[PDB]
Amino acid sequence: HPPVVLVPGDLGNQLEAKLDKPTVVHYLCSKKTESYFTIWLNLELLLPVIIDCWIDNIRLVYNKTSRATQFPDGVDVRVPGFGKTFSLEFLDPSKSSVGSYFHTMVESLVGWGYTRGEDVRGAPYDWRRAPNENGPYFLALREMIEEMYQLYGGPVVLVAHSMGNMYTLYFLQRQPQAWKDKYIRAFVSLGAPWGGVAKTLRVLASGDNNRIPVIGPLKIREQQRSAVSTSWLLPYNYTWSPEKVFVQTPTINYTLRDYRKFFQDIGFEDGWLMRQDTEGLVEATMPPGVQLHCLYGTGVPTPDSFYYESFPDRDPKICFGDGDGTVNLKSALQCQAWQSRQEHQVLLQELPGSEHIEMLANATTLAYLKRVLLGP
Ligand SMILES: *[P@@](=O)(CCCCCCCCCCC=C)OC(C)C
Ligand SMILES: *[C@@H]1O[C@H](CO)[C@@H](O)[C@H](O)[C@H]1NC(C)=O
Ligand SMILES: *[C@@H]1O[C@H](CO)[C@@H](O)[C@H](O)[C@H]1NC(C)=O
Ligand SMILES: *[C@@H]1O[C@H](CO)[C@@H](O)[C@H](O)[C@H]1NC(C)=O
Ligand SMILES: *[C@@H]1O[C@H](CO)[C@@H](O)[C@H](O)[C@H]1NC(C)=O
Repeated sequence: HPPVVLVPGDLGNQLEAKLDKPTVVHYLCSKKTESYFTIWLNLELLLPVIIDCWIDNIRLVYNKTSRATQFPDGVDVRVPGFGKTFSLEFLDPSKSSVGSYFHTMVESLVGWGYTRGEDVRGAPYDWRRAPNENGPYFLALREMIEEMYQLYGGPVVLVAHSMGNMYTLYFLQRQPQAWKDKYIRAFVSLGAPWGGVAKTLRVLASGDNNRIPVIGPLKIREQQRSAVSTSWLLPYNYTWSPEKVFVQTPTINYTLRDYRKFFQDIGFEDGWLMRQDTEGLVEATMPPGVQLHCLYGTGVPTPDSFYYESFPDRDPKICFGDGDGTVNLKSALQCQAWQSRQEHQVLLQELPGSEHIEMLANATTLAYLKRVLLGP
């Protein structure tokens, strides 16, 4: 069986922080830690009041001079478990089911004879950033793929979920064809937001507390806007009509050609700078140049557009289209476009009734991956 590298999505691996902060926003926030603690995922940090401590640690500071993000004064954030699976199997190191992400899939892989940290390895990254600020990650990923090729005697299967598919495409677009033909067996693409997702507009405008209803959407908006990855996943014109309205208000519409106005009108000009930094990273048309299995959920209501009676500090009414509840179905068109642009096979696989996250623990998804890895 071929070696496997797992690439997670946004929020898709643990992050750890170490503190030596000059000040804090509440007295009950820790100023200083002697070692790293888990900043994602730890539910006790997301309770009312305490979450102000968390936001102040996990937010990125955008520097207009350097056109780059930095951690707040006296904060370090690191990615544990690179080359291992623990940090993307469980987002919560207490291993509560709430943080269960790749765990079911890795249990299946190990059942099929894989070994954690050996011929199955994770490629976790700082998912708050876009690829322009994860250079070292891609060098480490190249080196790990080469090492696994050398140890286990064969090219590797990349398995990516959600935004991990965009990270993986960015990586493959920048490796020579000869390198990919040697080192990459296949790319199994799970719930890939090719061309971005509509849901980013609402996150940036009014915030999204859907998975944390005790906290105010305007409070979590501060953190969600600070993540470059959010602006990176705004809809692109290679998937969506430039005339498609994502946000309607009483006085103005916003299509994907209106992002500069959008960022001005929501009071977040840094987001426009982030979109300029990141919009060109993934080449619109250029396929990965490897055997590609495009698995996408359908039949789950998926936010498509937003109507705001009051903008931007109130929840909108939501208009839904087809998809997996997160990734719009239109994202799958991109796979179809690649059939005619690369010699390697592009196989499309609809997962009807498969929700974005549940598809990672779903018997039909795992049965598909098993056929790819162990053969007929
Ligand atoms: P995927 O990687 C793609 C879905 C993109 C939706 C972006 C919204 C941002 C959420 C909070 C922002 C804070 C960092 O999806 C994962 C698996 C959920
Ligand atoms: C912003 O970036 C530049 C270059 O790294 C530097 O002059 C400055 O220290 C940074 N600003 C802040 C507030 O950290
Ligand atoms: C498509 O989007 C890119 C930037 O993301 C833009 O530069 C380009 O002009 C657009 N092309 C159109 C609308 O024809
Ligand atoms: C936005 O366009 C919609 C249809 O796309 C239209 O009904 C509405 O009048 C427009 N809004 C504004 C403020 O022009
Ligand atoms: C698992 O995915 C399949 C394939 O689309 C789907 O039919 C089924 O509803 C899913 N199971 C669950 C529990 O969601």
